[PDB]
Amino acid sequence: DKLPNIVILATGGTIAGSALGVDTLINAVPEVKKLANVKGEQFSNMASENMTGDVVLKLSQRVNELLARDDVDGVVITHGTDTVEESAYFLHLTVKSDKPVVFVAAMRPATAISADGPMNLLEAVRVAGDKQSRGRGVMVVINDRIGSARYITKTNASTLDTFRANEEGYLGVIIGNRIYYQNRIDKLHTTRSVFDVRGLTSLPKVDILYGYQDDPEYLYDAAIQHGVKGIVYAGMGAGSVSVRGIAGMRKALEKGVVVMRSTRTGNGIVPPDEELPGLVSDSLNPAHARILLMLALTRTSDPKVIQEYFHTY
Amino acid sequence: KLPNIVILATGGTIAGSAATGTQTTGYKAGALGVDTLINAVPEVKKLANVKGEQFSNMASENMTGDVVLKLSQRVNELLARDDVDGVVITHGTDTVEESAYFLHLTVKSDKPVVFVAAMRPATAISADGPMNLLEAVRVAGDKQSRGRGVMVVINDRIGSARYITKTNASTLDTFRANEEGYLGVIIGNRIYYQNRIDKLHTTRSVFDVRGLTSLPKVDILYGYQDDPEYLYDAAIQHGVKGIVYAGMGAGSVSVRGIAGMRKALEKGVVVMRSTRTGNGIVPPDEELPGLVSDSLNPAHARILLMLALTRTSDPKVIQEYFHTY
Amino acid sequence: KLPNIVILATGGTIAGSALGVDTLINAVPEVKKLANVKGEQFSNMASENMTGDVVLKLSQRVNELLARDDVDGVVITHGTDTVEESAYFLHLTVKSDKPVVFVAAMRPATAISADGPMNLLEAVRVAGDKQSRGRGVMVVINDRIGSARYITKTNASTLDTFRANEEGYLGVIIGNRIYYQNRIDKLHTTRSVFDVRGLTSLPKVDILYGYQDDPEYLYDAAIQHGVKGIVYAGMGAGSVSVRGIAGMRKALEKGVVVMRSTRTGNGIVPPDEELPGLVSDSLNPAHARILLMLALTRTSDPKVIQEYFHTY
Amino acid sequence: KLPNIVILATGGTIAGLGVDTLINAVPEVKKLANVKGEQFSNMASENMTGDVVLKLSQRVNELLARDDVDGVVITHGTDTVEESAYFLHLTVKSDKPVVFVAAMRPATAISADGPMNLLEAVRVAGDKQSRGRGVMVVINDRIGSARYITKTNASTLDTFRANEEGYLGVIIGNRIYYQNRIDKLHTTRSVFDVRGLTSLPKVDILYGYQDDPEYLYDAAIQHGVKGIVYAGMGAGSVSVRGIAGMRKALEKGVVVMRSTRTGNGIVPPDEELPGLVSDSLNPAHARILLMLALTRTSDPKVIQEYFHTY
Repeated sequence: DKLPNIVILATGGTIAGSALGVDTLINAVPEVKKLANVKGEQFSNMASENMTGDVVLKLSQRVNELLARDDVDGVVITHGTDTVEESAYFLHLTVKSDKPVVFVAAMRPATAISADGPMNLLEAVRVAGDKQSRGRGVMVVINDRIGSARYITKTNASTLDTFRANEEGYLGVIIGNRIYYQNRIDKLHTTRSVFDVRGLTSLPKVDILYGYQDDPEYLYDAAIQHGVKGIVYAGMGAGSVSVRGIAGMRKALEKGVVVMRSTRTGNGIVPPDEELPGLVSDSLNPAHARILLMLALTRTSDPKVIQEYFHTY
Repeated sequence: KLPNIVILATGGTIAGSAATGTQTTGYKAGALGVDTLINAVPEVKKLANVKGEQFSNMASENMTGDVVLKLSQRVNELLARDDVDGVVITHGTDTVEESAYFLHLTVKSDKPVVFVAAMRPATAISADGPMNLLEAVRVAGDKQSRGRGVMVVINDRIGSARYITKTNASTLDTFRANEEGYLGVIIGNRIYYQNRIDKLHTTRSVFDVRGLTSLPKVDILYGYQDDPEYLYDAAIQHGVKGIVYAGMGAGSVSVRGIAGMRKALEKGVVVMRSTRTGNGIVPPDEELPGLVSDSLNPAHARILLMLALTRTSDPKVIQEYFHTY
Repeated sequence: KLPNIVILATGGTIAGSALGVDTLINAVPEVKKLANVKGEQFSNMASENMTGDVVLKLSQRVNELLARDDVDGVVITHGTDTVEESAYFLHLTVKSDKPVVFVAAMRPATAISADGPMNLLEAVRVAGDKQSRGRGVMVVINDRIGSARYITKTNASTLDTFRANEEGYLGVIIGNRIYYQNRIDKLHTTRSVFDVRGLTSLPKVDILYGYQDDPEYLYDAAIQHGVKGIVYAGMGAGSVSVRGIAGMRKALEKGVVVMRSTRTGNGIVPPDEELPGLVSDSLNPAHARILLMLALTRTSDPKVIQEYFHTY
Repeated sequence: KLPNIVILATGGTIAGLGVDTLINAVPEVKKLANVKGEQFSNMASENMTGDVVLKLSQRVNELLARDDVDGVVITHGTDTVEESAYFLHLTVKSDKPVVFVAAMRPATAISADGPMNLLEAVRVAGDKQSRGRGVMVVINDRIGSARYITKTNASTLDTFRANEEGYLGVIIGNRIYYQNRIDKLHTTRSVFDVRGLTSLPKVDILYGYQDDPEYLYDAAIQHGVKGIVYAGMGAGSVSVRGIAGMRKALEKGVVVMRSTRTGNGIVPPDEELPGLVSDSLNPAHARILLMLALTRTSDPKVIQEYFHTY
């Protein structure tokens, strides 16, 4: 081991060029050879909008397996952009290793002009292989930037630069074939996390309900009746709740559903409010809130413990 | 001369101190709220001849389409009058973008309509509301403000109602339009106009609602991993005319979402694919069901879809409204 | 009929490899479906070495091209470092409503995931579109359409460097389609008064930085070398130290125009009658300088120049 | 009981001796801390100087050694707080909270920010999770690291930002939410001690633009500058005129530091270009470090390593 050993797990199609697909990827971008000893694995093949808790769970298990081996220094997972933040945050909380776990994606198809995936892959591999990258949590790498799974989110439908943490910034950047680490997230993750799900084959059902003018109560009932253990509320402003939403939350709590108030806004803190039902999501966005609420619910259903989870994770 | 500005209030005051030390409150017994407001910021009197009017009294999270409808119609009456040069509207920050965009589409006047709000309680140390109102009144009263569409004014910034959004739950600077910027900024008691929106609005808008008392039900459904079909069902069952998909990425749809959407379409519901991301273009994609939302975020998409649905059920017409408004 | 678009190259190509402009056109052959393009190698330098004299000629050429009825628009390949300067110059001096689209690339043409190919394609689409007319000069990169008056390189090294934080993008290009969002509320192009077609050189204008312990000797240097104007990349909102105030006042005595701008990157420098010189409005140093050069060709009267800075 | 926080003032009040006016104007601070006002100086940040910042550093170190000071809040003008704050970032030998604070609106102005800015700043200094995080600038509900934070906008409340690096934390609902820890050396881990020094090396900043003059480099040389920070075009790019000027300076043993006028991001190494590169330090920050750098060494390599690690 002189060049590091990197396993590129593919969860979908290639993001570079045009076998399994993970072989097309590595063929298309031969320069990763010079960065690391790479071995492909086509873990799954789906588009990220179809990625599912059950599979992310299998991916968390696979990645833990890989990072236990001594002949693997880090893992690069190719993933679609749409839910990479959800997958990433899941493995952020559940991977019991300091070894680097780098999600990578592309905002343009590999056949498109000026495709971003090739250089995205190169940056991702370089981040996984470099030994300064240990203990930073799960990372998302794209467009010269390194996001923390817990903070990074896809902020823009269709642009290369979509991945941003406006308030938290990037862990680091890759410019001129070199890595600049700027931040260490000040949250628990990976080896310091309490969430181990190597036992499980299934996760609690958690659904996200939006906040808006005239938001209907009936979507709360529906969700209760299909037996969710958690509702995340992508709420108006700072998790503000209409009379209708309060009513729906009253009825969820009575059935022992955990209600987690987040924000549709895009950024920032949802502060405690005891005049308002349910928990609050700190600075976790809806998609991240659900991921943590699910994992919370596999270990407890005590409001106070889960709340503290949201403040520390 | 000073212009004539009505200040419609929709909730509690955004300006006014309480009592600590030896000072006494600006919250008098039985005081209306918009009077509390105007008495708390007598510097507005220098900018305009203002007249308070308590239109409603709720937190913006409880603002309802049906109330917004009356607000639009109330504003139209005012702006038709000669004795009214512009209108400022105090509103909670949470859904001001929703209310603002409604009137952006439905006010048949070039006269400035400025929403104003506050992220800090009036009684807070360093409350933003005072200066927010001053700016808001200045923008409504200036002649250069005519024909710009409905504006949202807060933290020294003038946001178009079509683009502006609350991007942070808690901060003073929450209202941004990352890709579209601000129409203008207020700095040193001077207005600096930077942009005119290149979309239809107000007096060039077809969404007349002057004789309406009701609006089509539109609901919004989130896109996420393991997103349930049954939520589409639930919306359909409750008779929604439209569904706005707060979509994954560029309105990407899971197998479950596609199932739910093609069900909604069969029963005559218009599906509108937007994004949860917070920004950017959801492009056309004839591989996927429903229409797409251009750069309209879910909250805005709902408003335009509601108003389009008052005029048509024709997807091709609705889509074009979403590219032009 | 496709639109006819002349492509002026000011430097090396930004797409493909082997005139650089032919290498460019060939390397992205999809542009031929969008417009009929002729290439033309105006110059060949890195944007860093782009000079006022050369930019004047670029403006004059673009006016020649757009005077012709057989040209619907122009695309100008330019380096990222000073495109905002070149572009703002033409923004003010091109007497046409026809599209003028600066384009650039943050990665070399031969890099992995080079942005240049797609930037160019978008640039031509914008240049070729009829909704694009009368919007002023544009900078098109990373799916964005930036107004030359607002857009700036906000980052040393990133693809997404060109932003206008406060005033946003004129529009965006997503899925082979232009989405127009804003028209700049400022005078430009055919409503500009700046017509430099009779000129062969431009007044000398320098930019001095504001910072703790900033020296007056830099003002002296500027004055002694005959600058007609000085732009001040001021601390905050054009704030001036005692040393700055001395050097400005000395400059003003000598009849140099002083324009107080900001090093912050964004925002309004407002009027302050207690401080010397003029204020840049929301013009960043680099834009401020362009407009001061041109203003100096017509007037040396501070009142008139102040109005320019508020309306251009 | 409460922690003991000294408020040093470098100018007039930002709420309501300025520093007594300030504390009387914000009596809610005394429920957060035990506050001793102290009027260090009285100037607009525009006039703050290296020799004064050097004294402010020394003074702050004095206070932080005392057992009856848990941390220090420093009122300062917005225009150059980033320079002052980053100087102390590097030269304060203590883990105790050093929080700069400021206001974009004057104290008399409607909806002034100084009161809540100060309150927040005191809360950040009084909190015990605030230790060991570097010098901090607190304003508009945000805690920014001196090394990254900058005044991005001439005239706005929200001007203080670090687009790429983000905020160390935020204060929302009277509670501090720490987000990141800066992954750079600072305070107690810094090598820069200036408690001995009386004055500082001369470092000036020249802008990069079209038609930039060589003669300003000449002038800088002839007025005896020890370093020149280049606020360069794009990524430290240099015109032919800038190169010649930079070469002359390097001949004379002046350390040339290539930064960016762009306002954010990395200037990368480039052995074909003269001088050092500023990493992600903007011109204002780069000058500060180059100053302190030149008090220990004038070896390019060592200084370059400073720039990558501080």
